[PDB]
Amino acid sequence: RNLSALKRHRQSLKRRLRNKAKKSAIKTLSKKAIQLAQEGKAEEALKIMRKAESLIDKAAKGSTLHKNAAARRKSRLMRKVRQLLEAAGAPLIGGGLSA
Amino acid sequence: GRYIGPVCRLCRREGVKLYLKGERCYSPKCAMERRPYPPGQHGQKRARRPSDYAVRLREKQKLRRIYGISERQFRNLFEEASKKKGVTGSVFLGLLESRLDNVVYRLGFAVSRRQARQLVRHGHITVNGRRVDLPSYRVRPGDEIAVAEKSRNLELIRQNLEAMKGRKVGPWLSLDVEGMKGKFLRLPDREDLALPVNEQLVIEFYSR
Amino acid sequence: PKKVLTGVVVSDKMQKTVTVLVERQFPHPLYGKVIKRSKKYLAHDPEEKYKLGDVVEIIESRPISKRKRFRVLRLVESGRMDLVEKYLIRRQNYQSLSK
Amino acid sequence: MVKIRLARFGSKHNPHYRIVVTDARRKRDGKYIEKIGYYDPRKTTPDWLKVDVERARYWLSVGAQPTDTARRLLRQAGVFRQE
RNA sequence: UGGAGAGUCUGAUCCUGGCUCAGGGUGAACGCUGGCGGCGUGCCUAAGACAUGCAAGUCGUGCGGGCCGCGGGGUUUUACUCCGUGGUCAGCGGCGGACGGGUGAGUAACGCGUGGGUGACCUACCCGGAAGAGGGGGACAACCCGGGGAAACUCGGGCUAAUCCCCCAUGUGGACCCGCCCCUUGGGGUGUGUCCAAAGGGCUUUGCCCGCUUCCGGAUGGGCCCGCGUCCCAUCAGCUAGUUGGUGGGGUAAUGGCCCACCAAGGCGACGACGGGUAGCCGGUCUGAGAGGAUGGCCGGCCACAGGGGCACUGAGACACGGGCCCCACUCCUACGGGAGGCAGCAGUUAGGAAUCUUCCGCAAUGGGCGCAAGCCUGACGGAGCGACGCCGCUUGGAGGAAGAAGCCCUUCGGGGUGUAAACUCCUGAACCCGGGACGAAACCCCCGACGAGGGGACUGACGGUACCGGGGUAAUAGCGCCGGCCAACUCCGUGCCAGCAGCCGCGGUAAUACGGAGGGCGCGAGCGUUACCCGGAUUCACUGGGCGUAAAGGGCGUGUAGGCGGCCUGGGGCGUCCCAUGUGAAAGA
Ligand SMILES: [Mg+2]
Ligand SMILES: [Mg+2]
Ligand SMILES: [Mg+2]
Ligand SMILES: [Mg+2]
Ligand SMILES: [Mg+2]
Ligand SMILES: [Mg+2]
Ligand SMILES: [Mg+2]
Ligand SMILES: [Mg+2]
Ligand SMILES: [Mg+2]
Ligand SMILES: [Mg+2]
Ligand SMILES: [Mg+2]
Ligand SMILES: [Mg+2]
Ligand SMILES: [Mg+2]
Ligand SMILES: [Mg+2]
Ligand SMILES: [Mg+2]
Ligand SMILES: [Mg+2]
Ligand SMILES: [Mg+2]
Ligand SMILES: [Mg+2]
Ligand SMILES: [Mg+2]
Ligand SMILES: [Mg+2]
Ligand SMILES: [Mg+2]
Ligand SMILES: [Mg+2]
Ligand SMILES: [Mg+2]
Ligand SMILES: [Mg+2]
Ligand SMILES: [Mg+2]
Ligand SMILES: [Mg+2]
Ligand SMILES: [Mg+2]
Ligand SMILES: [Mg+2]
Ligand SMILES: [Mg+2]
Ligand SMILES: [Mg+2]
Ligand SMILES: [Mg+2]
Ligand SMILES: [Mg+2]
Ligand SMILES: [Mg+2]
Ligand SMILES: [Mg+2]
Ligand SMILES: [Mg+2]
Ligand SMILES: [Mg+2]
Ligand SMILES: [Mg+2]
Ligand SMILES: [Mg+2]
Ligand SMILES: [Mg+2]
Ligand SMILES: [Mg+2]
Ligand SMILES: [Mg+2]
Ligand SMILES: [Mg+2]
Ligand SMILES: [Mg+2]
Ligand SMILES: [Mg+2]
Ligand SMILES: [Mg+2]
Ligand SMILES: [Mg+2]
Ligand SMILES: [Mg+2]
Ligand SMILES: [Mg+2]
Ligand SMILES: [Mg+2]
Ligand SMILES: [Mg+2]
Ligand SMILES: [Mg+2]
Ligand SMILES: [Mg+2]
Ligand SMILES: [Mg+2]
Ligand SMILES: [Mg+2]
Ligand SMILES: [Mg+2]
Ligand SMILES: [Mg+2]
Ligand SMILES: [Mg+2]
Ligand SMILES: [Mg+2]
Ligand SMILES: [Mg+2]
Ligand SMILES: [Mg+2]
Ligand SMILES: [Mg+2]
Ligand SMILES: [Mg+2]
Ligand SMILES: [Mg+2]
Ligand SMILES: [Mg+2]
Ligand SMILES: [Mg+2]
Ligand SMILES: [Mg+2]
Ligand SMILES: [Mg+2]
Ligand SMILES: [Mg+2]
Ligand SMILES: [Mg+2]
Ligand SMILES: [Mg+2]
Ligand SMILES: [Mg+2]
Ligand SMILES: [Mg+2]
Ligand SMILES: [Mg+2]
Ligand SMILES: [Mg+2]
Ligand SMILES: [Mg+2]
Ligand SMILES: [Mg+2]
Ligand SMILES: [Mg+2]
Ligand SMILES: [Mg+2]
Ligand SMILES: [Mg+2]
Ligand SMILES: [Mg+2]
Ligand SMILES: [Mg+2]
Ligand SMILES: [Mg+2]
Ligand SMILES: [Mg+2]
Ligand SMILES: [Mg+2]
Ligand SMILES: [Mg+2]
Ligand SMILES: [Mg+2]
Ligand SMILES: [Mg+2]
Ligand SMILES: [Mg+2]
Ligand SMILES: [Mg+2]
Ligand SMILES: [Mg+2]
Ligand SMILES: [Mg+2]
Ligand SMILES: [Mg+2]
Ligand SMILES: [Mg+2]
Ligand SMILES: [Mg+2]
Ligand SMILES: [Mg+2]
Ligand SMILES: [Mg+2]
Ligand SMILES: [Mg+2]
Ligand SMILES: [Mg+2]
Ligand SMILES: [Mg+2]
Ligand SMILES: [Mg+2]
Ligand SMILES: [Mg+2]
Ligand SMILES: [Mg+2]
Ligand SMILES: [Mg+2]
Ligand SMILES: [Mg+2]
Ligand SMILES: [Mg+2]
Ligand SMILES: [Mg+2]
Ligand SMILES: [Mg+2]
Ligand SMILES: [Mg+2]
Ligand SMILES: [Mg+2]
Ligand SMILES: [Mg+2]
Ligand SMILES: [Zn+2]
Repeated sequence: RNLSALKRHRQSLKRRLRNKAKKSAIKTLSKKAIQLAQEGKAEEALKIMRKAESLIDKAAKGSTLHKNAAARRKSRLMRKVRQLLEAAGAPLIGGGLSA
Repeated sequence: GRYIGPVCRLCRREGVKLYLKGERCYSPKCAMERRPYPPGQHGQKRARRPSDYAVRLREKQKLRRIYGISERQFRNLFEEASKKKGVTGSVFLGLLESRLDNVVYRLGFAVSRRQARQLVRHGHITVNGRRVDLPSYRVRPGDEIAVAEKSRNLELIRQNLEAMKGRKVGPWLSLDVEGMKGKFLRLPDREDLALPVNEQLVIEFYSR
Repeated sequence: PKKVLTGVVVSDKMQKTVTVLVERQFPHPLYGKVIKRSKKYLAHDPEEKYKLGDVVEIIESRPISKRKRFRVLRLVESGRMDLVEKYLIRRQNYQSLSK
Repeated sequence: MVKIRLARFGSKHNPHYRIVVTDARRKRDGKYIEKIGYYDPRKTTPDWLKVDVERARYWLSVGAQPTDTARRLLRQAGVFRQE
């Protein structure tokens, strides 16, 4: 018995906690941004959106989201905050988005 | 292991002289002299009109026993001729004639087929400089069939070649009698064989 | 090549979708007479353009739904309801031959 | 990674190889991309090695990796000679 | 280049008609018998259960240590402590455990075959090209301390390194929103805005090797989609609730009722839906004149499964045979609280079964993983072992030898047969002995040359002292079926509807060529017969290629739905049809 391929499993549970953590931030930031887009705060929503995006691409850097998955979440996020900003638009910061 | 036993009995059972005994199938002892009826207790009884199957059977046996071959190699050679281009009937005969043992006999190296088979088996035969101990080896045209110089001084070879002096050889063969050489010039034609056998009957024995 | 078939729209009753019936002629592999088989495709109609009885080309397309892999290329022949009548009648015979 | 190697097609005690382009992950006697040569190691015939250099050079421009022995036999047929 | 029929219904006939046989095949098994070698092949049943051993690791040129040992230092001595080095152990980290090996259970399905789509996508390592690597910060093992448990193991506290992790920067470039251009399904370009890079190690240490980062392309492997084809039952006729479609959303690499909410009421079926039975599919294989039937073992390609069922994690890739969690059944340990397992991997065991092998050698070759390399692992593989299981080659002697011994068998008692067969004469020389003795092996590596081309050189065997060669050399296994017709081979005696033979037709109730033995003969021969199964004959499911007055078969009659089929002329089209080119039709097999 006792293969030391078991080492692999020990590392699995390491990376599981790495991946799982960054995603949880992503979601918790993404929602946050949208919550202010719906609530018409433009500057704060865009400020948070830039941090969301940064966290997304940073998770693409490694083995969490590596593919165009990160680009998926970005796309959906920018669409949602722009459209939610369409209610009394006033895009104050205008940082994250294009003119 | 081929048929091994009394042979001049099959001389009788076929009704034709079978020279498998070599000599003494010539001297009036062959038992085809003054005993042309088949063997057994009922040999001298009046034989019944054979069935159409009986005819093709006795013709195939008449050929098979002549070349001294198991049924297995016999049929595999036949099916080989059935596939090859040309007349199945004569192609088969050319193939049987191409057996190294048969060539040896045919070149007058051996008194008989069987003797030719033993001579091949014991490696006394050269082919293009190489020893070949398989009686089944297919001779090609242009192959030199010699006698191993090891055995050239043996008294059986000098015995047979002594009587081969001035004896004529088949039109598809030629031999040098002093150096104990020989050559397979080409495949024999139907007319090149005096075989008392109807090939069509044999072909017709395998259609069933 | 994307496969392209020509058939007759036998169903209007969906939204943004039409059923196309496509005949097909081929010699029987053993008995050799020419037999006529036919298959129904669910084709995508984004503009609700094509109506019942239309004879339309249908093109192999990126999957739209379960059971929808074709889109309506163009209109061949407008509104010959005799085809639809053969299909409807044949459907209608099945109410017999049960009990 | 695509590789250039040998595939054994002789019989027992009689090996004959087929210099072959295949994915490293397939069986050695399994499905390959292209047969680009044969190798007879007992050298039974006058021609016991054939290569078609200019095809091997193709598969090397795209990064097939030859075995140590494949490279031995390729070099012998002059695949790498650049003069 | 290819096509044979026969027996059996009648007193006899012709026809119809089933049954039977001759042929070929097999992962075979059974009986008698059994000499050698080569190449193939070998659990078809319980996808039943498994003792034992091996079957996937590797890298010290990513990093820090523990234990055991040696040497050299700072000191007058000790204590303490610094550097070098050897062996070993794991740990942290990277690449590989998704290949390769096994099975045929599930599956009638885009599962497979075949031809395509992907403007709906992914692809580690490999190849080509562009560009870059600046600075800072942190943690968990190992280690040390402590606790619980019988054990498996487990919990807590503290220190620490890195090619582990994170923040800043730099923006070749890439990603996202929006706009514009060209394309046309989410393809390419562009603008503003936002977001995103990295790691070191080694020496022959000034330069180079192994790595690292972003991007484009290539190559390879793959996902998903579609047309067509894919067994039996209609004594299965109706099926369907995410079910069919829509809008939006979630998810994924990616389309998609894949999932979710809401809306519409749809979708499928006699061209066989739904249900039941059966089953991996193919390249092929077998048979057949072919059309066809049968089949999918070994080998190659695809799929599915890993005790049964579900599930996700890590990852380029798995929902993972030798990884994880849970439920169930079973075996084992158990301090009764709780634990450990998973040969359909190689051998091997047991069960079942008519039946299926060695607990073999080897890393020498080929191939695969890790490694700068040296090298390590590889029951993949290469070989050997067993089994007439198949195919093939080969031996049990050759030549002379009596108008013909003995024995046996028959007889008209004259003789006939076994039979040139034996004896016996001569010749050769399977076995076995002796010596020599391989190919498979040349690269990796070293040296010259620049670690390139090129040249040069060195180590490297399981099989195996086997193959093979040379010398010497002995007459040295034969069996099994059959002899009434089909079907090649006949007499004697024994037995008397007995004992029994038998594929079919039939033999035997005192003269049996059919039973049993013998003599003899026919057929094959290291085999020969038998049983089972497949095709053939069978034109006996009739496309090729049959029929229905009396032989089996016209619906009791009509009307008519679907479907099938369609008179003469002309014109368009060109769907079927025919022609040309072209891509495809893997390798093997043929
Ligand atoms: Mg490891
Ligand atoms: Mg939260
Ligand atoms: Mg993932
Ligand atoms: Mg012929
Ligand atoms: Mg001639
Ligand atoms: Mg025939
Ligand atoms: Mg509509
Ligand atoms: Mg849809
Ligand atoms: Mg209905
Ligand atoms: Mg593969
Ligand atoms: Mg050259
Ligand atoms: Mg013709
Ligand atoms: Mg009759
Ligand atoms: Mg009658
Ligand atoms: Mg009668
Ligand atoms: Mg009949
Ligand atoms: Mg036949
Ligand atoms: Mg048979
Ligand atoms: Mg025995
Ligand atoms: Mg063998
Ligand atoms: Mg099995
Ligand atoms: Mg089978
Ligand atoms: Mg061992
Ligand atoms: Mg000291
Ligand atoms: Mg030193
Ligand atoms: Mg050490
Ligand atoms: Mg150490
Ligand atoms: Mg270690
Ligand atoms: Mg595993
Ligand atoms: Mg596999
Ligand atoms: Mg299989
Ligand atoms: Mg079913
Ligand atoms: Mg299908
Ligand atoms: Mg398909
Ligand atoms: Mg395909
Ligand atoms: Mg640090
Ligand atoms: Mg620290
Ligand atoms: Mg640990
Ligand atoms: Mg701690
Ligand atoms: Mg701790
Ligand atoms: Mg990193
Ligand atoms: Mg730029
Ligand atoms: Mg920009
Ligand atoms: Mg940055
Ligand atoms: Mg750093
Ligand atoms: Mg592709
Ligand atoms: Mg959708
Ligand atoms: Mg994934
Ligand atoms: Mg719903
Ligand atoms: Mg249909
Ligand atoms: Mg099954
Ligand atoms: Mg054939
Ligand atoms: Mg036929
Ligand atoms: Mg089948
Ligand atoms: Mg089939
Ligand atoms: Mg098997
Ligand atoms: Mg299962
Ligand atoms: Mg399971
Ligand atoms: Mg990986
Ligand atoms: Mg699993
Ligand atoms: Mg699986
Ligand atoms: Mg296992
Ligand atoms: Mg108990
Ligand atoms: Mg048993
Ligand atoms: Mg074996
Ligand atoms: Mg040994
Ligand atoms: Mg090896
Ligand atoms: Mg190797
Ligand atoms: Mg390497
Ligand atoms: Mg090991
Ligand atoms: Mg093997
Ligand atoms: Mg036996
Ligand atoms: Mg004799
Ligand atoms: Mg002598
Ligand atoms: Mg060698
Ligand atoms: Mg050599
Ligand atoms: Mg140098
Ligand atoms: Mg060189
Ligand atoms: Mg080596
Ligand atoms: Mg040796
Ligand atoms: Mg010798
Ligand atoms: Mg002698
Ligand atoms: Mg004797
Ligand atoms: Mg017969
Ligand atoms: Mg007869
Ligand atoms: Mg009998
Ligand atoms: Mg009596
Ligand atoms: Mg009597
Ligand atoms: Mg009587
Ligand atoms: Mg008798
Ligand atoms: Mg009988
Ligand atoms: Mg008898
Ligand atoms: Mg007898
Ligand atoms: Mg034999
Ligand atoms: Mg047999
Ligand atoms: Mg039959
Ligand atoms: Mg038929
Ligand atoms: Mg019938
Ligand atoms: Mg029948
Ligand atoms: Mg009839
Ligand atoms: Mg009647
Ligand atoms: Mg009648
Ligand atoms: Mg009537
Ligand atoms: Mg009637
Ligand atoms: Mg007409
Ligand atoms: Mg019509
Ligand atoms: Mg016309
Ligand atoms: Mg046309
Ligand atoms: Mg063509
Ligand atoms: Mg081919
Ligand atoms: Zn004679």
